[PDB]
Amino acid sequence: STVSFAGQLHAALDRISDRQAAARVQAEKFTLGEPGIALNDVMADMQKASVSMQMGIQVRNKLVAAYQEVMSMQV
Amino acid sequence: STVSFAGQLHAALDRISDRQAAARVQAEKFTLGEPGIALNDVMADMQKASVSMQMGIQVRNKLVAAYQEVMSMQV
Amino acid sequence: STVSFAGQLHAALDRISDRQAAARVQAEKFTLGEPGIALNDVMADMQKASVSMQMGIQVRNKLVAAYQEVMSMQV
Amino acid sequence: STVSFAGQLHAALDRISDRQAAARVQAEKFTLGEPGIALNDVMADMQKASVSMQMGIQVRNKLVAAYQEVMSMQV
Amino acid sequence: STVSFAGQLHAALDRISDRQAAARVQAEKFTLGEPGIALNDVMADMQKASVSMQMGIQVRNKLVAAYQEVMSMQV
Amino acid sequence: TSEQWLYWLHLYFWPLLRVLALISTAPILSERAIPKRVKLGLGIMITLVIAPSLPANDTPLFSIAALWLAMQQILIGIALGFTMQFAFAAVRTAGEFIGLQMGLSFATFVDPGSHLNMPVLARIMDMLAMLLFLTFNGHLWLISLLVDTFHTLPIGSNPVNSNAFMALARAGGLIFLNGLMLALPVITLLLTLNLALGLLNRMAPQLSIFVIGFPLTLTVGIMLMAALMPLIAPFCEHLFSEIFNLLADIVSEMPINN
Amino acid sequence: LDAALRFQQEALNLRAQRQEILAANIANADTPGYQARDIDFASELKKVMVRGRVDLLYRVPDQPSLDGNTVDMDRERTQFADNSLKYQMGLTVLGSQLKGMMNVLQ
Amino acid sequence: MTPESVMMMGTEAMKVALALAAPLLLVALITGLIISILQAATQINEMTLSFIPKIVAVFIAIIVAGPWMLNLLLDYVRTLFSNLPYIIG
Amino acid sequence: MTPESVMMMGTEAMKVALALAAPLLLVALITGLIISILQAATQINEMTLSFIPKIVAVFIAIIVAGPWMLNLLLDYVRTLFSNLPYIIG
Amino acid sequence: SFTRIIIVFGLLRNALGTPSAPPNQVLLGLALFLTFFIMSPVIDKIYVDAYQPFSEQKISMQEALDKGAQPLRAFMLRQTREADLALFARLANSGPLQGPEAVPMRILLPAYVTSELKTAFQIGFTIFIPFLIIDLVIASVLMALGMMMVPPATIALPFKLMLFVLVDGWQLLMGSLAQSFYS
Amino acid sequence: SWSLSVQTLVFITSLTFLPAILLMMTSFTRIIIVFGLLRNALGTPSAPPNQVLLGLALFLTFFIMSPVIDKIYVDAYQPFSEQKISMQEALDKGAQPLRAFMLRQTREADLALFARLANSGPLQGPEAVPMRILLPAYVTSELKTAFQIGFTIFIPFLIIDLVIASVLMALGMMMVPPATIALPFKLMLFVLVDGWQLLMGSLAQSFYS
Amino acid sequence: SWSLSVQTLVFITSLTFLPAILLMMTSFTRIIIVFGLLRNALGTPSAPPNQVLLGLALFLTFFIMSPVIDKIYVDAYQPFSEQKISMQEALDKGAQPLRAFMLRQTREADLALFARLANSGPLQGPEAVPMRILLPAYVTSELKTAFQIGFTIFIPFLIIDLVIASVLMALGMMMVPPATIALPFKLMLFVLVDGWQLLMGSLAQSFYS
Amino acid sequence: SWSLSVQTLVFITSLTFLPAILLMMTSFTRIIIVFGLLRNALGTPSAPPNQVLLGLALFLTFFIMSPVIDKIYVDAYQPFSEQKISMQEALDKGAQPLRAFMLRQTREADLALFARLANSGPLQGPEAVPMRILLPAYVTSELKTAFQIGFTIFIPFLIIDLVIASVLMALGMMMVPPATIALPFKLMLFVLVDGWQLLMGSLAQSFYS
Amino acid sequence: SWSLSVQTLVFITSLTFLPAILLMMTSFTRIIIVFGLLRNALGTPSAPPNQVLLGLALFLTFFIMSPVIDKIYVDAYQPFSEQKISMQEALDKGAQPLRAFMLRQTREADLALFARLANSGPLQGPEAVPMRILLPAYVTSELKTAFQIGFTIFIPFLIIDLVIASVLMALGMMMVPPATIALPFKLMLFVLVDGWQLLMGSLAQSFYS
Repeated sequence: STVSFAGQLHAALDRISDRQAAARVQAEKFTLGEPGIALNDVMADMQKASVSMQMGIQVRNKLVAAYQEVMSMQV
Repeated sequence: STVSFAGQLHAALDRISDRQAAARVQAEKFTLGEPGIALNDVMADMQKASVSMQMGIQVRNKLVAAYQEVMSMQV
Repeated sequence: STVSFAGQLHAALDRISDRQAAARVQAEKFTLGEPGIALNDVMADMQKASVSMQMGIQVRNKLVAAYQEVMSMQV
Repeated sequence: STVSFAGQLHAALDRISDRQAAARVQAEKFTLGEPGIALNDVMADMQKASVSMQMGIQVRNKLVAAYQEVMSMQV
Repeated sequence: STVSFAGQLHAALDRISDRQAAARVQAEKFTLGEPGIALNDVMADMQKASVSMQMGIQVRNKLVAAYQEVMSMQV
Repeated sequence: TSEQWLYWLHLYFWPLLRVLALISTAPILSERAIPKRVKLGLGIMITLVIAPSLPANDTPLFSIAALWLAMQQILIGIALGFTMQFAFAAVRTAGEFIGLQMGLSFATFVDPGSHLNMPVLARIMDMLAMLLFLTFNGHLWLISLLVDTFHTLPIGSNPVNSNAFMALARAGGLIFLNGLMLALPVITLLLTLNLALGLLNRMAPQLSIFVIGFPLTLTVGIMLMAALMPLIAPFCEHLFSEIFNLLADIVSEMPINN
Repeated sequence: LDAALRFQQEALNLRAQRQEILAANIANADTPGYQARDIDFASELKKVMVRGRVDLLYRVPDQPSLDGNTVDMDRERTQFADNSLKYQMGLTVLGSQLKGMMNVLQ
Repeated sequence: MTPESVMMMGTEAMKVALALAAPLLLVALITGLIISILQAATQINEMTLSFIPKIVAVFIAIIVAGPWMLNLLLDYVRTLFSNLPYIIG
Repeated sequence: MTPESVMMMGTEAMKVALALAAPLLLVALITGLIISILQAATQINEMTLSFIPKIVAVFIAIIVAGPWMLNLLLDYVRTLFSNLPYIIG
Repeated sequence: SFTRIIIVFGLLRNALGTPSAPPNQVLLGLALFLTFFIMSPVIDKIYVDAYQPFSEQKISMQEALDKGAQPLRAFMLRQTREADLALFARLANSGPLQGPEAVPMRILLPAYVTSELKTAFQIGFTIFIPFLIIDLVIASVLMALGMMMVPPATIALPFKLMLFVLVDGWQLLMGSLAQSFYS
Repeated sequence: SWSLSVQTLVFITSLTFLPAILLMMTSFTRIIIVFGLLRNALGTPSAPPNQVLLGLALFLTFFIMSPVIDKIYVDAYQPFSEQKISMQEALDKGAQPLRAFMLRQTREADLALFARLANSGPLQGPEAVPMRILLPAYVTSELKTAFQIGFTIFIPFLIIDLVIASVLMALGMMMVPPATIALPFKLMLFVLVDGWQLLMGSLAQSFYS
Repeated sequence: SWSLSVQTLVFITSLTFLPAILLMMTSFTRIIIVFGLLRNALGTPSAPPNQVLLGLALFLTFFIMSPVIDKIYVDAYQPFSEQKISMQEALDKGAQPLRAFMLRQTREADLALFARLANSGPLQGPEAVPMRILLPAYVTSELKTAFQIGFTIFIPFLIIDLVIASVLMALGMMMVPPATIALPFKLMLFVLVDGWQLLMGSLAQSFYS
Repeated sequence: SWSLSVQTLVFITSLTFLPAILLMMTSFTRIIIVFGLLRNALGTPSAPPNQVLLGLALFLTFFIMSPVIDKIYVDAYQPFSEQKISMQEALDKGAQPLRAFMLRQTREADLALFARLANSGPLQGPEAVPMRILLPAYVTSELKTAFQIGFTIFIPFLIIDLVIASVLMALGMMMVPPATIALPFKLMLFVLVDGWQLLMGSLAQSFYS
Repeated sequence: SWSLSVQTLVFITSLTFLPAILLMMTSFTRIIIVFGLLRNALGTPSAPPNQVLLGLALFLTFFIMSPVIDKIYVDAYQPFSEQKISMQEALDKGAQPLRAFMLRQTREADLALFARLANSGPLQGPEAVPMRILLPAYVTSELKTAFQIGFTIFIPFLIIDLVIASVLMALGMMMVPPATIALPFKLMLFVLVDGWQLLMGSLAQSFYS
């Protein structure tokens, strides 16, 4: 139907938030004493979540720079 | 009554200041040797206070940029 | 009595200069081997001098920006 | 004697240049394996030359700003 | 002949371009795996080409500012 | 958000460029009073509404060989907004010449660095026509015609044909024609007054239009233009519609002529 | 102002002095009749806060020795480790305050 | 600042303007009137024969009125700037 | 500055202007008056019949008066600019 | 807001001769204070229905947006010229709109800015008209007296200033803008 | 109290709000407007705006506000230095002389308009006005006062222009440009009166009546 | 060739030189001078140059240079796109039509002067003259042509002025201001014959001939 | 003393305050105002503002200040070379020649204005005046001096305009624009007098006497 | 020598000082003032200042400076290219030809005035005058020369104005506005005489004689 790239940014933010929340709840469950979950799995998922979050931060920085530049053309 | 922009900023600055003051009091108590207070709490609370102050500084920068963007244009 | 903003500026710069002089003489007196003076105090005084000088620099920058923005308008 | 602004700037630039030449010769001799010259001396002199050059840059920038503010005056 | 502002400027811009091209060819051959070329050669020549670029850019900015200042005075 | 978009963000740039050209050139849109950010944001925030359903795919070439595409959009904007200025020039002529009748401009006659008549009567009728324009559908038909240009001359290798800038060149043209056709009754009546008070000189060469004529002609002009102010309201209709038709014509002349 | 660093600065100075005292303890752990000493960190910190710029109390001994020496080495080791750790903590706290003060500033 | 006050200021300005332009305007009018009375009765006339008499009349009038018109203008201006702070309210 | 001195400078300027213009106005008025006298006695006329006589008179005056006029103006202006520093106070 | 007010101030400075009002500071500041006073009700409603609930409980950046948008939408709709919405719905290819609410943000914004421009210029040119009347009368009087080429703008400028101060200009203008901005 | 957190965070932002808000809160609106209007009279700019008039206005405003600055100094700074005052009591201590100073200059009807369009409830006295009401009201009153001074300054040069034009075209000099003849007389009039002293003294003394 | 360096320096700087050098290199000088001169006749401006006359000259010069721009497009924008012609033959191929255009309008003794004062030696053929000599010579020639066109345009309006003044003064109207009478007659002459189309067409024809 | 911090922090900001305060505290106000007023006479600009008049003024004021700058060099720069002086006594040591110059140029009653409006105490001598009262006094007196010079400059060209207009009026020239004929004669009077040398030299002489 | 610091520092500052001081130090002052004054005659501006006369003046000054710049080139740019000269002897080697050129145009007495207001001692030869004396002297002499050329240019158009006016009066044109009548005749006079060619040529031949 339509892409509505504000919807794409919303989807990216939702992905980042969901990944961090999943890592957080896995650390929750593991330190709570729940059997199953392993330590290396916890740390690996936390690492991946950190990388995705820095992904979002870099996209933020460059979008803000782009907008601050498109607001400089004289009309 | 109103939003009271001045009042809201005052409340936010009070929140940040009382957070740092409470963290400094906790470190005061720990270094002075009072039982109760723990090292792990001291470090965690001082780091949280650092985070809150950093948020305040970032909001300050964005608001100052906004104000100076409004005041540069011609009339 | 009267303020004479030049007088306040002179006072602030003198405060910064005397603080840095105290720090420099204490570094002189430590590396020269005089008893008393401790390394923790030397480093703390150096850091305090750096913070005061940075505050002077930031105040300078704001005052210069204010002056050049007042002087950039048309009578 | 007289002032001769041009002569003063000429002398200042000669001072900056020959300070840097001394630092460069120090680096030459140290990297070429000669006695005397110490690594602390090389690093300190190179830093001094950098600071002097930076000061020259700032003085130049302020002079150019003053010049282009003086000759944008409407007579 | 004569000073040939057009020809001189063309030659200078060609010098800039061929220094960039030499650096790019060297980096190409280094990442392709061709023996010989050292890493410090690549980095040093790339930075030299960047500094040449910056010098050209600054010259351009100053000349453009000069031209637009001369072509704005009312006659 | 990648180039999987960030080259589909090449869908916004050309329509934005054309809308911005029109805004920077249009009669009401390009008034120095508007803060520049408003005009720019209006361009961006119109193209965001128009950009979907605009199938555009091009390339901002390094050392742009497709700058001749950018030219195109700019040109079309210059076509739409600037032409709509003719309708104002007309009245900015007519009223001006009316002053040139009464007394207001003998400084502009025998010689200077001060004109002083543009502030007097041309800016009355020009801002009256400003309001007459706005009050419709003034602000809008230009934007609708810009969208129509997006649909008739979207993006192409054959952007502009010759023989088509004469249309706008010898268009005004109707600047002089319509300025007259508006100011004709006033000019004719003040011609009658001037020749009558001149005929008074036959009875006595002392009557000295400098002393008799100018106070009479100033009152006649002020009163008469007060009486003939409403005549502008129908004329502006004409003054805009025909020029729109011209734009419409050229906008619809271009596709079947490409 | 700028006496907001005073408390941790004076605490860190007193910690350094206590390090010196405990090192002297370890050094004289063999000299006959030494009568190991210490200072009360809390009381001395409060005293230096109320007035500004330290009595050497005697560490109460256990386990006599006939050489008069009362440095009981285990207590001194634990106290030296505690003092070193608290000194590093004070370093971190002062560092955090100075980091914050120079972060707000630029 | 009521319109009564602005009208008072304007009337003061107008009467000082006539006071400042009275001698020169009046002697110009008088010389024109005299040369015109002489213009007929021997009705000779080309256009003017009167511009130069007006020139010398204004010359002599500036020399004679001279000091006091400048002094009266100065009095009005100094008084106006001196009471500038009080007319606001 | 005092108004006495500005009136002094003004009268000096007016007298140099008058000396500068004296031959031109003089000959213009003289020839105009001569053609106006001869205007009657054959009262025939169109408007002036004196324009060309006035033009040739001012031609003659600018040629014969000429250099002393320009010299007087130059001396006045050179003295004015020379003593400009000394009149501020 | 703050486009209409700032445009009206700019045009007012176009009249009255020379600018002589420090744009970067005084007109901008006055417009900003006046728009704050105008939006105190809208800001209050957005605060009460978003910030108090968005703070820690039952609303967090999901219903916060629409809770804060409804007041702003109502304010913007109350100000839009009724014909701009028509244009932007007819070019966005959207279908018929049943009621006032049916217009979305993607339509509401360009219509609001176009309507704000239209209203600002109607106000601004109505503000010019009297000062050009002053130009007319002074020029015609100078020409009637025969003051051949006395530069009527210089004479008009002080008369424009008392025209704008005897009529109690700044209070009437600010008050008319504030009143017009909710009618 | 604040703890070298928000303190020195509100100081730096105070300094960034300085050039516009504080300089347009006190004076230098009236002075600059009056000088600009004066410069429209007397002919061309003929005076380096961004150079001499701005600096002269800065010095003038320093001198006019000096009693206010001294009262703020004594009532706020030294008590704020180390003892019994920390940046909340300091605020009203430093505002009270400034609020009084701005009240004394506000039109007694601008406050009415801004208080009534800010839904403000009845005001008991001069001290019940909030800063929110008092800023824009003071700005509008200041603009009115500046334009009043402006016309009153224009008057005598209008006199000179009109008398010169009348004399010229009455004498028969039908179309010599009267502005060119008049400009030296404008400068002469404004220098014999010693115009600059009268102007700046009247502005200063008006600004406390 | 140039290497992602200088390309997008020479381009952006060329765009900087565009409005002055490139616009006064081709046309829009003759047209603008003729339009201003026509505005001197018929009385006052009555045509807002910042709004209408400049844009009309812009459109007219677009029309005028449609052939040279078409030939430039054929010689460069086809070949230079992606293949076999790279910014060295492109430059001379794209210079040829503009240079022929300028040489075709330059007076044959302007180039003489500008060669004799650039100390250029022999110039072998018409193509041998460089842009250095071609620019000022083209500008001077175009100024001459613009003044010729303006003079011819002044002819009929001068005739109307003198005939109207003659009629007024002969019929006894001693001292009427014939300018205000003549201005509507100027309009009538200019519109009944459909003057604007004649002017733009005559300029367009004479511009290349 | 100061320690290569605040030293070199006061230096850079001093250079920031240079273009306005320092070029408008010494000279270049009287000179530039006289040049601008002179340019209003003689008709059009006839000298590029931002380039030739401004540069010539900058050179000229350097030349007037060279004695004061020589004394400032001798009393500040030479001793400030490492020995017995560092930016504390150096300040007033470098001020004193400049203060002496300004006092020697100020009106003897502008000091009175800016002192009485500062609530300053009774002054014993010229040395007791502060820089605070000295700046605005010097600026106002210098504006008076500049306008006096400008009036004297406008005198002779006023003479030329009046004589030209009177000659035209006597010859019967009803409607000739006397400014057009008078402008070459304005330049006439300004070159045979050798006006640029005289004016530059008289400004320099007036500036110290 | 210098070490790629201050080199490429003084280079960029030299570029910044180029547009104002260098252009108003070499030529293009006389040319542009003479163009402005020619624009004063012939009626209205009727030639765009900001683009075409500026470009033509730049081209004229480049052509006139080509011998000077060639001497500077052969004396610096080859010998400054890597061997025995590095931006210390480059400066004076390049200044000497320019100094000789500027001396060849300075009025004999402007140098005298500026030397006498520098308190410079006695000078032995033309090589003894420094750039400090030589800039403002050259500028003032250039202004004088420009105004002299201005006379020679105004003369013929003044003749046309007066002869048209005299014919119109004798014929009985009561108050026809002779300016509109004379403008096309001014253009006609300036086109048949071939005025643009011969004017730029006259300026050039004057400028080094």
